[PDB]
Amino acid sequence: GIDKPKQYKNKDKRHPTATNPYIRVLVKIYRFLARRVATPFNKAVLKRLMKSRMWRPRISTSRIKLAMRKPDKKDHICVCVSHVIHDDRVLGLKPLKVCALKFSKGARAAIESAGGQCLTFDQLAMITPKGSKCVLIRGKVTRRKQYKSFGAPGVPGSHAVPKLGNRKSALRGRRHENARGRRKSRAFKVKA
Amino acid sequence: MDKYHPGYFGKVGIRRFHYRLNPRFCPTTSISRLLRLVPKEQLEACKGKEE
Amino acid sequence: PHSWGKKARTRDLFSKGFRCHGRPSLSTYLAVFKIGDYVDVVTDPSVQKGQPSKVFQGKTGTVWNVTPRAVGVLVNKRVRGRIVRKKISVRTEHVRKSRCQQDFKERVRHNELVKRTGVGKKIKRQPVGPREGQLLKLRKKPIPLGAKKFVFSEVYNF
Amino acid sequence: AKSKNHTNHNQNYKDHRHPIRLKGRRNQISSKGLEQKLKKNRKKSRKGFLTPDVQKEIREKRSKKGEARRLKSYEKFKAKLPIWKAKHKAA
Amino acid sequence: VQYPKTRKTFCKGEPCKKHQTHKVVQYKVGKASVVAQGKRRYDMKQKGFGGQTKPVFHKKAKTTKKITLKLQCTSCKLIKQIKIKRCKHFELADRKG
Amino acid sequence: NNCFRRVYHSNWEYLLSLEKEADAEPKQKALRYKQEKKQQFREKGLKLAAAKTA
Amino acid sequence: AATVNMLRVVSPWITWGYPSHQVVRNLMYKRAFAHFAHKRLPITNQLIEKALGKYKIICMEDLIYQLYTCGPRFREVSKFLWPFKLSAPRGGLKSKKKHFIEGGDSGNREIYINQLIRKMI
RNA sequence: GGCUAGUCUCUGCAUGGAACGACCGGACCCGAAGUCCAGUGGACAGGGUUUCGAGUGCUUGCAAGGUCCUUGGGACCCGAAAGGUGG
RNA sequence: GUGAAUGGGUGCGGACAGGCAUGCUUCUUUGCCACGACAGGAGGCUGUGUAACAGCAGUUCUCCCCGUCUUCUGAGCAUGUU
RNA sequence: UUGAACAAUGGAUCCUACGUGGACCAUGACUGGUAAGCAGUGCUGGUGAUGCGGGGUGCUCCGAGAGCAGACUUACAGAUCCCGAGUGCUGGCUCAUACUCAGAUCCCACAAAGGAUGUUGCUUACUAGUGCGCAGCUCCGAAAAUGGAUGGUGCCCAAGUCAGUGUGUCUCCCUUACAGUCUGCCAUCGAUGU
RNA sequence: AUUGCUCAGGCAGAACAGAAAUCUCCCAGGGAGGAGAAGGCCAAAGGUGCUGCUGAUGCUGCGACUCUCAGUACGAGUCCGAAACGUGCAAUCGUGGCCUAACGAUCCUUUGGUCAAGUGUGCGAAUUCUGGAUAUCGAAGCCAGAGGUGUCAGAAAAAUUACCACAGGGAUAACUGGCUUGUGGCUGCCAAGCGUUCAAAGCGACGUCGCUUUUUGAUCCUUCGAUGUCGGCUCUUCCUAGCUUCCCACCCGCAGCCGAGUGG
RNA sequence: GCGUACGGCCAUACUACCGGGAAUACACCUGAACCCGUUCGAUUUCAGAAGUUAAGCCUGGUCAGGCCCAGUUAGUACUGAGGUGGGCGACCACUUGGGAACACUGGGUGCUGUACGCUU
Ligand SMILES: [Zn+2]
Repeated sequence: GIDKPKQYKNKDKRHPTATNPYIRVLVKIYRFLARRVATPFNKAVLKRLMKSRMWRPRISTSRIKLAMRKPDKKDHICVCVSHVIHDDRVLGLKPLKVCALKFSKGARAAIESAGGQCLTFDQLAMITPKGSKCVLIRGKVTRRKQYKSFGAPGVPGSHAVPKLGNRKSALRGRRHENARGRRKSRAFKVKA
Repeated sequence: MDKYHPGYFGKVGIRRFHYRLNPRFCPTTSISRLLRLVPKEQLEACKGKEE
Repeated sequence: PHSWGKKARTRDLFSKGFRCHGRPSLSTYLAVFKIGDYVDVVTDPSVQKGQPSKVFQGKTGTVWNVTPRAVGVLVNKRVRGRIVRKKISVRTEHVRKSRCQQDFKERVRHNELVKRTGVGKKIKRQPVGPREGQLLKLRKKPIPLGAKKFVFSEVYNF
Repeated sequence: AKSKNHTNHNQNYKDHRHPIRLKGRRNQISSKGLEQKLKKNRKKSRKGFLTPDVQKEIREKRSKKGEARRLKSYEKFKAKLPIWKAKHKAA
Repeated sequence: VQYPKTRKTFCKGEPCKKHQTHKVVQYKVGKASVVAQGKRRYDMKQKGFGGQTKPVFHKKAKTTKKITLKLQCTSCKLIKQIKIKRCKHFELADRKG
Repeated sequence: NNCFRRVYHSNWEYLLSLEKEADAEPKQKALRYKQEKKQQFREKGLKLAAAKTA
Repeated sequence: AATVNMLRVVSPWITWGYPSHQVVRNLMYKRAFAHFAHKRLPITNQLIEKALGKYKIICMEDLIYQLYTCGPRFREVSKFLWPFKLSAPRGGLKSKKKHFIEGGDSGNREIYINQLIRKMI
């Protein structure tokens, strides 16, 4: 026997959990690209195609606009390995090249009403095989209604949303879980 | 209960007998979501003009 | 010990030294602390105010907050399997400027003055290693070393 | 009936299974608790901060201040240099 | 335990907002109103069959109450209600004794 | 030693020397400014040597 | 100082000693494997050039030289090396439990570790 | 984008931490100066705080299925001495 | 009155270290004007290379001195430079 | 001199389903108790959860840790026979008439004060002899109930006991664990090219 | 809080007055005092006299923390910001006690505040009772205290069962057995004495080393889905710590007798 | 070679006893109209300068007491790790590291910063 160190297990994810055969085709294409072009962009896109669906979150035309707002990205292609949905709050879009896994009808209309293009990842692989002039943006995994509840509300400093199953009080003063440990009146309030 | 549901175990607030909610129903929107609600033909023919 | 007071089991701990009683002198009050400074949290029993807890008795922390008469210090405390960054608000009578970085700062200033003026040899501070071969003329004649006879009297002197 | 209540036996083992580390060591610590005068002064200082371009031209002006003296004396020294070099030759 | 009859302390009242004279009176508990909401609920719950419904207290460990003191500002007549520690006897100090 | 007396004396000498450091810190700051000037000069001399040998 | 104060405290589990030049050579040429690429690879001149060319080390003779006479790059050579696996020695150990001075087989065998390595290769 | 096997600038997603001269609602303090009108004198407004929120800062949603679970249910299976209603 | 062994806290640097110049503040200071006005002299000086210091390069040079004008408080946070 | 050494497939950010919450053992670190296979603690490791070699047998001692095989080598510990490995080699010491046969590897399976002109050594005072002593073995002290237990046999210049020796070298220093080394296969986790 | 002073105790001295009244001088590191238990701390003082005061809740739905700790609360305490104050020439110090103990959740009640009123020498400045309003009617609400849970993270609470029952438990007693043997029982060593003289013929004090399980303890290891719990009778066997018989053993304070002790 | 004011470290500086002290001082010192305070101008406050180093302060001495330092105690005590070491234990020795304390011996008996002076 031997006093072992930890036997290596690779943390990284190397198989698409997606059940869509066309997502699997894209994983095949970008395995090829991350091997025989070997750019950081191609390796990143391969990672993100592997990612489960929680971790390739939806992203808005507002995020596309915020990414491309700088004059440096006049010809760049905004790449999101995600479903792209439209921010109704965004009114005037610039002509933008945007590659994604899916564009909502609204996002596609908003991007093609400004003269932009809605690219699929195979089109991106044939246009920029090295992913040059491609602005990768992800999408935010906080702000989830689960992430807000993560932790404990009764822990001082943790501002976790208490788990309320289906009970949405109508009187916000006589709400559920708002009295003892929520006001110093009731002998203590959870610290901030 | 202390750790996962602080505000349990108490009673706070004015209790309202026969709480009507239809006279309190009030869905709100924002100014950011207004110009989406105008056919942009109007939004274009009214841009600098007075109407 | 069936009494966990704020000063339990501190008879020997919070005792002053032999012929060392009295409140602290003006060198304790003319010290200067800045944020980030390293400080030994060392309780002074002559001042009963602003004292830290006995669990920060020989702990070196770093200053995070400076109040008029006291100073805030961040000391690491192993709880059971974590380390927590305890924040103490301790008056400056119960804390000393820590020389834990004195040798390091001396060495850094030395090396930087070396590489700025062109004199010195930039300490690297290796351990004490094996020695080389010498020929060691050494007039001195060796003394016979060996065991000696046992004498019960010379052992059990009375 | 009568138990053997307290023990600290396997506790170091359990506590050392994973490395005993501080959670946030590089993270900044909150400003809450910092002295109020220093917090107010940080706020007001940052409010008064000039911009990098104004600062650049301020530093430029400060450098240009003592230039007529410096350039003149330096060119005088540079003129007297070759005499020094030719004297150092004779050594 | 003695306590003065008056005491200069800060009156947090709009007219004063400063130190005032503050005459001192002990705090007597008032008669429980029979028409308070909890008393009405307790009556509605007590009436009927079933015996006693809320738990009465029997244990009675304390031998002393905390002393509550109403300091009334001589100017505002605003009452600040303070407390002192657990003391068996208590009387406002007749400062001659 | 490790006596309380020895340790307190070492701390008092530390505070003395920190005070003297702060007392001669302006002079030291002038000297250090001149030293950075000489370091600038050394760096630029090295740069000129490289650019002339290339 | 640093290494000896550790060797002392772990001595009841180790022997150590000062190997001879030929013992070092036999070890290197019969038992040495590279700790490289997170693998245990058999030493070759090309693998030595790849893993240590940075230090002007190209052959196994360089490793043997630094090891025997420490040289500047002893650290890099020793790190490049994988801890030697040695068989259970022929002849055997007198007694694991005592010290070498107590007739046993622990602690410092200043020169009698050549006699041990020779049995273990 | 320059540049060079030294290596500089611009972009800055996600995540974590800090901040806010930011803002929304609540709570304080000094005030209520100032502007205004669908005018019963009413509506906001200013400056300060060791302030709180399950707050916002380019909405992270909905639905279905599946896995491991939770609580109510007989509740993994069997198991009381008992209590009750009617005969 | 001393005081081990074994122990415990902290520190041991970037190629983020260290130094330098400047800014802001309602905080601190007597410490502002001033992000101002004025200013002479001496000099084989400075750096790379060396115990032979030869040689080679000249960058708002070195020193009196980070000068004088009553002479310029720190701290925190930033802007640049190396 | 990138300014201590050594190591390091690692650091950061989270989520989440369970079992457990009777413990016990060992050690001048101890406390209560006369003590206990007693009760309560401390550090660490074990048992529980763990098989394998040895201790005859034994959950905890000593060695070592366990995929299936082949070869070699060893650990602890062993070699009269049972039982693999020398009735080894080299100096001693001890002879025990019992029912505890003298004695016979840790834990451990007991022994004390006291005594001996048995015997072997040594110190020491006295002028070869006489005194004190001190160590090794041996004897007495040494009594329980089914017949019995260095494990059995038995052993006596031992097969008891104390040392030394077996050296890459030895007339005889050899034995062998699931441990070490090499090899093949199985499975796992990876790396690389695909 | 300022400020002055120095304590316990002691030498010496002064009418009554003495050991001990009061006064004076010298000595006194604290042997005093600081409410109390103990510990730490403290001398032109975290002591004490005098005096002045009320900082004994630092305006709030007001902060960061520390002990406890799950890094929860209560509690206790440290450190700040700034209103208004005490003291002081001032720096400062002061939001209780020199420090370590001195205490308390939801719900309910109660009081104060909010509100409402009043002032407002002109303006405001606002919680609710729901079809719209009024009412120092009443009630509710929010905020701060208080009324208590001492089993002190907080049910409202008497016995008995030998008439008994159930689920379990060898986590746990009563019987055997196991470990230990304090106690009990049995032997050792030494030798102060007794023994007519004589330490041992026979004892053996003061001391002290052991053995057994054989009394009672101590424990709680096996057994509570049961090992039939005392004594006696019957019947067998074993031990020796030997009572008789045997060696007519050896020894005596053994002449014989009767005996004492020791050995097999 | 010193004085005074303010100090830092707080006995190598203290305690006792015996001596000496140039100058500047410091100090004792003289009085009570005022400021002020007392049972008492003792302290204290005010106002002074006739006298004195007598004391305070400084300084020299002491195999003084104390304190400090070095040696030495002493590789002694103790101790981390290890053994199928010894021992019935009590405990001891060994291997590998760490390593005091009292006592004893002897020596010593403040250093110094800022400012203003004396000594010139
Ligand atoms: Zn008032």
